[PDB]
Amino acid sequence: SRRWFHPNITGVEAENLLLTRGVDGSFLARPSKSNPGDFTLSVRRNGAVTHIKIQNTGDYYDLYGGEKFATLAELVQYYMEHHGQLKEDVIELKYPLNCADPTSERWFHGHLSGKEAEKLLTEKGKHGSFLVRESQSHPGDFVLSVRTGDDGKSKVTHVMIRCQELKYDVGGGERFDSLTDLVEHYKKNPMVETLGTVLQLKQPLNTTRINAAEIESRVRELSKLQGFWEEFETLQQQECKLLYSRKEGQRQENKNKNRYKNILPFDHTRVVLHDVSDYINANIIMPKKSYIATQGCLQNTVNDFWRMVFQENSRVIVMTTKEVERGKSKCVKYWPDEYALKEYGVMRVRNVKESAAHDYTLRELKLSKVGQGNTERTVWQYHFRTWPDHGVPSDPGGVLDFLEEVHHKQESIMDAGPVVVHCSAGIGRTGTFIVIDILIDIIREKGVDCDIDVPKTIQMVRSQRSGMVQTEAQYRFIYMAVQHYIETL
Ligand SMILES: CNc1nccc(-c2n[nH]c3nc(N4CCC(C)(N)CC4)cnc23)c1Cl
Repeated sequence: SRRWFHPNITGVEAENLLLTRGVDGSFLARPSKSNPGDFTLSVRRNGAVTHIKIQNTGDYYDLYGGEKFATLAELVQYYMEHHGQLKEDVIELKYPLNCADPTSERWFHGHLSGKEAEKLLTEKGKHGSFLVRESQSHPGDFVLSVRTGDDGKSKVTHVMIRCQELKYDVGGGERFDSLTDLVEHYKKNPMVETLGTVLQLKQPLNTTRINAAEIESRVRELSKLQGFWEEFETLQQQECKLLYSRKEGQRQENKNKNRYKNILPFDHTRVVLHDVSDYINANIIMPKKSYIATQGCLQNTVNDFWRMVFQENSRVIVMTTKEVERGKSKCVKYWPDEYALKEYGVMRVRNVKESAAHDYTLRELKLSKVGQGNTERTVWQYHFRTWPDHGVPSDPGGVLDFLEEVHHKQESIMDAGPVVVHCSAGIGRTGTFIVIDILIDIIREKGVDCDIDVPKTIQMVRSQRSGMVQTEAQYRFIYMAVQHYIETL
């Protein structure tokens, strides 16, 4: 899984790999370095190699000649099960050509010595924490460092790993074709010492958890000329662990309720409407405040959108897109104009006051249900619009003040359900906004000197909706937004 993505190969290496070590049906994926958010799917057909462009400007993964997907792993999974949709006709993805690069692995710390490794395993480590580093004594070899224990009840065991003719081994037994093949093997049947102890490989040693106080120094680490690219691409490697089922969105009854038919909510965290149809392209996101991540409203799902807002007792909506961007509708206008009142099915919305601002426009909406009348509750709709059509803003100030205002409006309503956040697909800007809000709330309550782990938080959010935080630029922005937020204290 995920072994088919080669992060450090050129277009020349790609075709040479598929023609020397691949057969008709072999494929790989590589980051196109001409555009900053574009990838290439190279497949072997009839002895030649074709290249399909995959572009991601922050909203989704746009496979030209195909469909739009939340992750690269979900894209490849879709076509390995649905042979007959990737056409030039018919491009079959049969055999993934695995990569031997251990760069995107969580346990691999290339330029790391042995004495720094022990201090990390002893301070931040626990039982089963391991890492692999490049050897200082034998150039080309490696070292496996494990911590086993519960004063002397713990220790750190070193295991030499030497590379002989493009194959790796621990000095005996089997010789593996790559470090990850070796690590995955002893993660399954761990080594046993002479006197009993077993080198259990549980979790990789945590590198990314930092103290929120000294975040400006950590950005200096990831930004010198990359560290930011390493940390983000390693996170992307773990998306194959999140291929949860999405059957409810795939049903025939619900195909037209999705803006993009392959960007679907997870079944186990989807918002279920129980009052009748139950489907809406939305997921509940949990970090004492929760969020709802959803697509932009379709003209045929606006009534379902307000059914969700009423059911979940939401009082704050965060919209981070325009209704149309470039040329197509990213969202349908689902609110009445100022001083007007509209009916959306059994739900009734009045626009009481539009309060325009620097970076956004605040709309005070009165949501109610037809009939009894006293169901009226105020829903504050925050509409961000100083967001570029491509990339991220240069300064996080407009987003940071926007979140501070949303946070107080949510906290002043001690009865509110989740905070509805949406854009176009509901994974790109919606992911960046929710992650920043989750991280700031930690700094908000526990103050500074607290622990912050950005990729761990993104991976948790990604377990609840496919492909939260789309691009490295958004990943850069989250670090920049938290850095800017701690320096303003
Ligand atoms: C459940 N998932 C999950 N929990 C916590 C963290 C991460 C993570 N994301 N990115 C990461 N990068 C790390 N380092 C930098 C790149 C390197 C030198 N190649 C290896 C060490 C270490 N951890 C991560 C992930 Cl995935």
